[PDB]
Amino acid sequence: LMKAVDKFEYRRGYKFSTYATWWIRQAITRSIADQARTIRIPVHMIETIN
DNA sequence: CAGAATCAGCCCCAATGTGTAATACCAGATTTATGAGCGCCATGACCAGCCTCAAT
Repeated sequence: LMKAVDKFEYRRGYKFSTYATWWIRQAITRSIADQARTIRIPVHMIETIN
């Protein structure tokens, strides 16, 4: 959310929630793919497994 | 003389401690595997006498 706030633009006329949701979900998924296993697995291989 | 205050004595409530036998894509950077190559310790082939025997 802080990262999304750092790059939000209000001139487009869209609400902040639509822009912030993408960043929040991307950060959450990246964290899950990074630090949720005892043995680290790369993001591309995690995506292939999914 | 009765009053209630601030201290020990007493009591109710909480707490811990015990309990046995064999998503998606995008771009930029990195690395392991096959490319050959220099270079060599050690395989197989000689090759000179000092070391080890014989007859007179």
